[PDB]
Amino acid sequence: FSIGIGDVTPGQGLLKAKYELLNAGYKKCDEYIEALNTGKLQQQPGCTAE
Amino acid sequence: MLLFCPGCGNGLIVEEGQRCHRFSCNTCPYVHNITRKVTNRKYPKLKEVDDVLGGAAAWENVDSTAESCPKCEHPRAYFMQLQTRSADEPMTTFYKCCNAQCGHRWR
Amino acid sequence: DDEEETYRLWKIRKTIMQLCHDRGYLVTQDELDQTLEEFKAQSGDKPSEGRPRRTDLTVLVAHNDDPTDQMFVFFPEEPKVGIKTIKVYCQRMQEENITRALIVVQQGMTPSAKQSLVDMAPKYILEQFLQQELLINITEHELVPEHVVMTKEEVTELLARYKLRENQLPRIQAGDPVARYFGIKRGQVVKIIRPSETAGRYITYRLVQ
Amino acid sequence: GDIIQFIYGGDGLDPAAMEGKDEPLEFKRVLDNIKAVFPCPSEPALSKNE
Ligand SMILES: [Zn+2]
Repeated sequence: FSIGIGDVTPGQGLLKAKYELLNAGYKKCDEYIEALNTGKLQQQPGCTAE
Repeated sequence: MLLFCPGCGNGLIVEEGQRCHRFSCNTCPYVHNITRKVTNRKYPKLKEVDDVLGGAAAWENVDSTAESCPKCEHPRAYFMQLQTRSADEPMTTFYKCCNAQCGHRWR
Repeated sequence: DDEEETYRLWKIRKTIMQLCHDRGYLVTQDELDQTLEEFKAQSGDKPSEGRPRRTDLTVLVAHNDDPTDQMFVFFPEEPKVGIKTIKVYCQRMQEENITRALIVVQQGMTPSAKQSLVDMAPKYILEQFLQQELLINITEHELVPEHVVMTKEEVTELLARYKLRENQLPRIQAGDPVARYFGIKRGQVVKIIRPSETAGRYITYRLVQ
Repeated sequence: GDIIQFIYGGDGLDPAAMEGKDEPLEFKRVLDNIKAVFPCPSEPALSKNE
């Protein structure tokens, strides 16, 4: 019973999902910071905009 | 607002010793006679008025319109709002709800 | 205003009378459910109501053992009680030849009176409360387990069971809210029945000291 | 020699000996064990009243 770097290398589908997810996440983060700096952001009902 | 004497540059004080009030120095006889009114204060200081009328106080302030909750929408919480600090800063709104065994009070 | 005041009056009367019921004095069931509108019927609005005299009550007696033992309840009006008013109460007391009375203060009283409250007489005892306490009955609260004072025979039996000497019992402070509520002096013993998390029950005892 | 408690912990039971969640026994688990160790083929099955 052993462990090597074959047990850690990422496969094929993983790279696609990771790339897809990162792109979507950054866009949504962009959308939020755009919302704040324009001041159009709706404030969450427990705190201020920050 | 503050004043200093043109003649000597120290702060003025307010006093009355004749038919009309006067702005005067304490080191030189320069004085100005106030015939008119000036309109700016030092913003005095008294602490938080919380329980002025605590508890189920009088019912004259009742009102018609009120909001509603997003989750349950039971029949008992009419509106109220409040203030922050002083004469030149905003006022705040809180939506507190309370039946039992929870912790809700929305901002 | 004058409706919150009457609400306070109603609540404090409810609580005081409940306290007297719990000490075991004469009280009538039809008073227990005296509603706030019933109070408004028996007593008018604040501007027409004389605080220092409208709510005074002395019908209570120790019927449980002595119908000839009567007691007093008084509701002073001044924010801080003075020597003259307690002297007026004590001379009224002497005219009625009674040993015990209750005192309620809206805010407080002079320290001179505080000193006097210990030395009226061995035969005259006066118990002081604050309005902001009796506005709730602590005995009704959920964190307060049921206290039951018990007679000399019961304590004799208890400390005969465990071979104790009475001083080995855990203590309850003389000035504690519940003890002061039940009006129990030093050397009495109180049974506590704790509500278990389950249907079971636990019992414990404490000595007033 | 002054009392702190009249009985240890209100129950008198020992915290280390608790097979349940602060209760000394799990009834369903003790019953099933009895059923599995003592199969009594001869005896007839019982009814609510019996
Ligand atoms: Zn000058």
